[PDB]
Amino acid sequence: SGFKFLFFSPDGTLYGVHNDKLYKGTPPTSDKDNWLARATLIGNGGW
Amino acid sequence: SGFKFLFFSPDGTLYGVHNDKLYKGTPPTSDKDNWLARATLIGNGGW
Amino acid sequence: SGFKFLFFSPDGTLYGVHNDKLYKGTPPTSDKDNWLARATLIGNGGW
Amino acid sequence: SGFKFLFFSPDGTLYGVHNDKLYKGTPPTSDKDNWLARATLIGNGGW
Amino acid sequence: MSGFKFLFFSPDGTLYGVHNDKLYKGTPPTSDKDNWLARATLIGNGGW
Ligand SMILES: CC(=O)N[C@@H]1[C@@H](O)[C@H](O)[C@@H](CO)O[C@@H]1O
Ligand SMILES: CC(=O)N[C@@H]1[C@@H](O)[C@H](O)[C@@H](CO)O[C@@H]1O
Ligand SMILES: CC(=O)N[C@@H]1[C@@H](O)[C@H](O)[C@@H](CO)O[C@@H]1O
Ligand SMILES: CC(=O)N[C@@H]1[C@@H](O)[C@H](O)[C@@H](CO)O[C@@H]1O
Repeated sequence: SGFKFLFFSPDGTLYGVHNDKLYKGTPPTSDKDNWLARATLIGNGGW
Repeated sequence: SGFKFLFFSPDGTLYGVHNDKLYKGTPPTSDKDNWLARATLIGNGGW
Repeated sequence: SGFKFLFFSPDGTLYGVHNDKLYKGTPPTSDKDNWLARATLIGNGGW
Repeated sequence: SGFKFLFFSPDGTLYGVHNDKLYKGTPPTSDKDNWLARATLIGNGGW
Repeated sequence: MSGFKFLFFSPDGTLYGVHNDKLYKGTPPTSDKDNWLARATLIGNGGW
């Protein structure tokens, strides 16, 4: 459904695997902060 | 039932995914601490 | 009978979810250290 | 397929377990960055 | 269940892992020849 992995890098950046893709970005600060919309895609498949 | 993810950011904040929602807050100090009630909701759905 | 989550806080404390309860304590240093018996309960239920 | 574990060390190295094998490397920086292709194999079996 | 159950770092850079209900720690492996479970410190036996 949602994320397969969700975890932090030691610099404070949030990482997530969603639909076999890897994303990173600063963690959301409120429910009005759409994280996936602004996260950087860093893995297109295989995760 | 319980949490899907439960993990720390490097600044010491506890993060958790519960019923597809993302929460954060200082970790509970004791079993008198209703963490889910006081945690900040930072994502509603999709986690 | 085992743990659902087992992870570190950035200050070096070990956290664990066991039997729906959340526990914390310094990590064990030898197999003679019964960690769960000495760990601090910081959440009863919902984890 | 996919990863079983995917997590950071405090020095910023990404680690991953894929098909019983353990890999490490600097995290991928764009969707053109094939992480598993350049990651260092540090465990063949047992993970 | 197969392989490890948990595999994760402490903030001082030590690798921890749960394997066959036992908890192990050690410096992370350095190559595909490094037999980690043979050299890792057993710090918990049962219940993990
Ligand atoms: C996985 C993800 O980025 N989810 C967010 C959700 O948390 C947030 O509340 C919503 C606001 O419209 O946007 C997205 O759905
Ligand atoms: C997930 C969560 O926040 N659980 C807590 C539990 O840890 C705590 O013991 C109780 C106190 O009344 O409140 C909540 O149930
Ligand atoms: C879990 C574990 O320690 N696995 C290692 C494996 O990574 C390594 O390639 C092999 C070398 O002989 O020894 C062990 O099987
Ligand atoms: C989860 C937990 O605390 N397990 C410990 C185990 O690690 C240790 O080897 C044993 C004997 O001291 O006591 C407990 O079973």
